[PDB]
Amino acid sequence: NTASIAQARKLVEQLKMEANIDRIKVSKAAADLMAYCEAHAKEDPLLTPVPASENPFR
Amino acid sequence: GSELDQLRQEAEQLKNQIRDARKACADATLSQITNNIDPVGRIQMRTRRTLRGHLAKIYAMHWGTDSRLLVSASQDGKLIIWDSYTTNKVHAIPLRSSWVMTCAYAPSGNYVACGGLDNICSIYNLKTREGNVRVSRELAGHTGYLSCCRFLDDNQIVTSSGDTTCALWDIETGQQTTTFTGHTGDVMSLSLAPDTRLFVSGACDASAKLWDVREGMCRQTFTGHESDINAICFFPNGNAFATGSDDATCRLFDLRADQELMTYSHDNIICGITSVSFSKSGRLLLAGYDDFNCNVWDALKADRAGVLAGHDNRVSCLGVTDDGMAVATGSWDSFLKIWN
Amino acid sequence: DQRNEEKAQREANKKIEKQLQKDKQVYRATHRLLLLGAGESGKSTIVKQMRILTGIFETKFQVDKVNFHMFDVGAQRDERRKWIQCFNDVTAIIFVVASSSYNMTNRLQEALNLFKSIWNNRWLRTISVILFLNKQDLLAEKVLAGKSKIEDYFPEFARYTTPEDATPEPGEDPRVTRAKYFIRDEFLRISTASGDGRHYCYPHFTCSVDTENIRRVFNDCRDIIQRMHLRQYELL
Amino acid sequence: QVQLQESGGGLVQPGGSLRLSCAASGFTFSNYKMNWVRQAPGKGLEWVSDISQSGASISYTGSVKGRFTISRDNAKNTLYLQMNSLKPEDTAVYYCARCPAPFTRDCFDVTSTTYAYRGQGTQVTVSS
Amino acid sequence: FSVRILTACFLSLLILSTLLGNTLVCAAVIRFRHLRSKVTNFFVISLAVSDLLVAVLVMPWKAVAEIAGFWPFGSFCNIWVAFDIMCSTASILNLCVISVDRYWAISSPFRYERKMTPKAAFILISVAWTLSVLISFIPVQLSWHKNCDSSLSRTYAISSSVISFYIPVAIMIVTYTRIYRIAQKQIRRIAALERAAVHSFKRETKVLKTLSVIMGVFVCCWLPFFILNCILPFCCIDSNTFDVFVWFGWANSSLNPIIYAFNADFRKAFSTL
Ligand SMILES: Cc1cccc([C@@H]2CN(C)CCc3c2cc(O)c(O)c3Cl)c1
Repeated sequence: NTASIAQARKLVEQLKMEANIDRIKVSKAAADLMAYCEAHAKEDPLLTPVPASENPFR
Repeated sequence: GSELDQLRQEAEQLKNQIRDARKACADATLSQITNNIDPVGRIQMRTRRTLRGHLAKIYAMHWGTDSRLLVSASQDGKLIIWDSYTTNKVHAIPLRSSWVMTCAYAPSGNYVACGGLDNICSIYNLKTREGNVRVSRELAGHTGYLSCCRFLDDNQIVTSSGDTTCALWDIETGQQTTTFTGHTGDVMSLSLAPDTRLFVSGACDASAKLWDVREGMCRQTFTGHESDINAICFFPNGNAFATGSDDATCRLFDLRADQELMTYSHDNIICGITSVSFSKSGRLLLAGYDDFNCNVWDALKADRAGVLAGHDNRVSCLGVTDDGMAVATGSWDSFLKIWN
Repeated sequence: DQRNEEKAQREANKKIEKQLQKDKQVYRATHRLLLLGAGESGKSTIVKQMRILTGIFETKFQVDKVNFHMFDVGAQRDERRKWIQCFNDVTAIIFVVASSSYNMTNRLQEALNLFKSIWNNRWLRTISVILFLNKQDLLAEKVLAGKSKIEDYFPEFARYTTPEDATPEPGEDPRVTRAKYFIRDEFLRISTASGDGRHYCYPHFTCSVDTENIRRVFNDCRDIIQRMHLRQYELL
Repeated sequence: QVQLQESGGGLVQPGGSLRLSCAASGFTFSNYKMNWVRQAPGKGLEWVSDISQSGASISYTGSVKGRFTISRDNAKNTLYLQMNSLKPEDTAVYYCARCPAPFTRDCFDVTSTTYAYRGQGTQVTVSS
Repeated sequence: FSVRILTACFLSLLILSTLLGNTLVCAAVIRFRHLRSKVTNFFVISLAVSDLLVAVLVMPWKAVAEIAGFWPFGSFCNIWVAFDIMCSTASILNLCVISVDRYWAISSPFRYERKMTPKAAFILISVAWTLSVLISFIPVQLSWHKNCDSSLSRTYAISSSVISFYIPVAIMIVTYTRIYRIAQKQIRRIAALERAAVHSFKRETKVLKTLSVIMGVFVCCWLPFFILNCILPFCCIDSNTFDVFVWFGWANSSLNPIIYAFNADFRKAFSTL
């Protein structure tokens, strides 16, 4: 049964490759996401409706 | 004797190590950080325009890069390119087979893709030197049914197929270049990151894999859901993304922490999600449920911001323009609805 | 300056709208059918006969001025939960199943499970099913010689007798009819278990003969549309 | 992260009693429709049994009707199968499967060796 | 005078329910296009608009006339007479064609779906409308019927009642018995298989009562007036019984929308208001 053992070897090598990586704290990632959302906060017409003066759809 | 059992036990030991590593970098949470900020408030949206050109149910409804035109395909055998500003059908194209399940509008406004149960992907043309549209290039290298397609540049496009194998094509010649495998179930959708260097793919094996286009290997793999992954979308920043599954649960994942962030599940809904995408700023998250509604949530406060009624039948596709000026929805009632 | 941009767009819209209406007329004028089965039950042989003429293998035919496009999926994967939702608007599903392959590996139970999963579907709940009973001559050959016994694979078969409203063909032993009607009313029971008041089922005994069969599916689509029209008006 | 395990198995003479316990982890056990499916060496997969969302509906195949009994339990999130008077033809490998979608009765896990909710399995074989 | 003051109340409540329901149904069919995308709905929406026409323009005049006993502002009541019938027979005609299309939708659905086009529905509606109009306006407008609570000449009223009532009710009876026979056949066919699979009359009476309620009201509330339309020319009961009979004949058309508009999806369309 070469197929099963080959699939198992490929899976364990993929897991070994996935295990060799670093991470970061979740609070820093959340803070960066909030910083990005605030930096792009005033450019979201869907967030706050814009007047019909410049709206092309309305 | 039987070293495959030893391989399996060391694989599960590596899995336990990965779980411990993910638990190590999770001292804090997200719901405690999003506090002290103002909520989005009860936003009320009104449907702006409706399109009546289709016979059967719409399935893909891919938007356009110029933020004015759009494309749509249904199970009737027609591909319709619409103008949203004047409510006019720009183009109508008859297809080879009736069944279609995805489109891919090129970022140059020159090409458009299709695909369905025919295991082939057609690429048409829009800069008509003779006026009429014609099939410009066919791609047939997969056995399973096509699920989604997203153009990368003017001469290559990555597709996902039902045979647990996705590929990158080279339509300039007619042969594929890179092949991504690893999923056990058929891959359901994919989403290209704004970096144009890597993309996320979601399948039915309750997983989501981050592939590199130029390398061909799998960088990260997330398994947080418990059912099929129907839709997957990427955050506009490039460090997170969202996924909508078939168990009334949508989840926000990130790439740096290699673990889920927060789930937008609710008690009163039991139906499934079919399409989900982000907004211009990512503060709002729109998801198309299966109970004939569309729920927009606050991506930070984990609370419902608005509910969109309308289509009597199930909504199958949802899209947001690049500039974030309006939203478009497509359901199984032959109706395309553009909201503002 | 928007004079030229408006008139060309308007005339293009009008032309393509007239064309799509003319083609929608034809689309409404025809019908669609989806053929499937448990596998190895003779799909090639029946498509040689039923159609009388690459995942989606399609065959278009016409009888009495109404057209039918039969779609086959004999070039797809094994999992059938994601792609099967595309066939929501199809009016009929021809479920061809073998009735003598119960021993060679409980294929009857597989077909029954497939029928039960299709019948209780969220989106396929409004789609009637046409049912064929293939290889009846093989049933007769296997019960007469003594190749196998249904009682081993179905304990309740011992407490079942042939109904009186049956149509036994002359010159046929009662055991063939007993087994065939047992399969038939097992299918009918697993169909009528749930019920909706929206769709139904129709059994048939064919594919044992190589004669004409297009009349059966024609009459089935006809009275299915008749029943759905009766249900629409609440007069049913 | 979905995960399934099962306890049971042995080489017992024909005419005994065997108990298998399938345990699940990574999802709400009180919402789905568990089922057991087996396959024999040299044959394909054969649907064996299923348990509904609550336990009111019970369905067995023809070959096992009135002999082998099943029962779920949401407290331990485990489902128990009981082989009583094991026939010499039950020398097969068993798997405890789960339907892909909740609240729906459409369940087919007999697919050929590719599934995301089928456990490791257990090789039950009678003695001589 | 307790009887006098409540007759106005009763008739005004009747016409109020009539008009409110008719405006509700036409607003429901004009608000959304998802229901109007089916050719079969054109006949019923034309029926509703014609019933609105008979409700708004002719009935209140007779109502205010009888409550006082006179005809205030009497200079065009004869001209009004055509109005009072121009819709009426039209409504009846609508009913009949309704039945007939259902026949085409049951006997041979294939030929019906292949031949009947949205243009044919408009053609039939136009034919019914012009057959009502030409038989209503042209005769009475010139000289052909000679305090305007007048009589009907023998030369026109009998044949007008024959054409407007007898032939449509006869063809409706024929089509209804035919569809009842075919429904009994289908019920026997499905019940045989049901009884064979489980190993009846409770289902076979529903179709009977359903064809009885849709047709029985029409005859039950349109036959006395139309049959008295023959005795009075050559009579001889009273001048009031004819009035109550035409009142019942108008109440029939007032109430028929509750029967001919209550399908399930359109009931939801009513519910979303
Ligand atoms: C002036 C006058 C005199 C007697 C009766 C009537 C009624 C009018 N209302 C009731 C409509 C019904 C109708 C009538 C007369 C007809 O000849 C006719 O064919 C119809 Cl349908 C009108």
